[PDB]
Amino acid sequence: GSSHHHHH
Amino acid sequence: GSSHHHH
Amino acid sequence: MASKMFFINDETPWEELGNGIKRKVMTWSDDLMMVCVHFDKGAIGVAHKHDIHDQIAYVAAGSFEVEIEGQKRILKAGDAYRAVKNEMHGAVSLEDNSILIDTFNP
Amino acid sequence: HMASKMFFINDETPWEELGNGIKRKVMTWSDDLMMVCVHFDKGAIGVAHKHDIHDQIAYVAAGSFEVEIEGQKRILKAGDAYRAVKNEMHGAVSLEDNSILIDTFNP
Ligand code: NI
Ligand code: NI
Repeated sequence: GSSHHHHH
Repeated sequence: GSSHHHH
Repeated sequence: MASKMFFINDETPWEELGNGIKRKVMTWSDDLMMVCVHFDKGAIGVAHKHDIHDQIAYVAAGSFEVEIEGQKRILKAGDAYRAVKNEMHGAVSLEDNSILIDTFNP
Repeated sequence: HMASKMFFINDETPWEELGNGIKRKVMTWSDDLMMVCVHFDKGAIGVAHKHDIHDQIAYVAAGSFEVEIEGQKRILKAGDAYRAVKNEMHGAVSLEDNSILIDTFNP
């Protein structure tokens, strides 16, 4: 994304 | 798309 | 033209489509495409369906009545809608300078 | 386990706090496409990363960002967008409160 975070 | 046109 | 790493909206002209609708192809890759679609009040995105791809659209500005397979909601800036392949979808702009950011996998 | 939405109504959907000035909403998706709203306070950092197997295109819905892709850097404001294809490092830094990126990608 536009941040490092993934969405489990 | 949101209209019926394509490219 | 070549696809853009950076799309700068105010540096990019509109492509006029007729009947109160104009657009900008923003950027794309092999797998994704993004398009800015601008509507006058009352401009109609005629109901249609795509055989082989999906579409998700973000309401960037203004508002729309969106109909998807006979279900109909009024969407305003910040809202979004999904039309998967073979789903009929269309949009009617409810005010000037209404904008949908369409994303799809062509 | 939540089902994807035909209609995403923003003001009816809460934020997921991510910490460090960032929050998000997963908006909707299909098998082939996903759209997420990411909201940044001033100075919040989208740490630079890459995706091995998918592309990303992001729309600036509000506010402004410095965006760096494979060493190229531009200030983007509402209305702008950027592309990061698979394996391209990309990151962002919010320049103002209430800056929002609408991320699209092929999940
Ligand atoms: Ni990313
Ligand atoms: Ni369509």
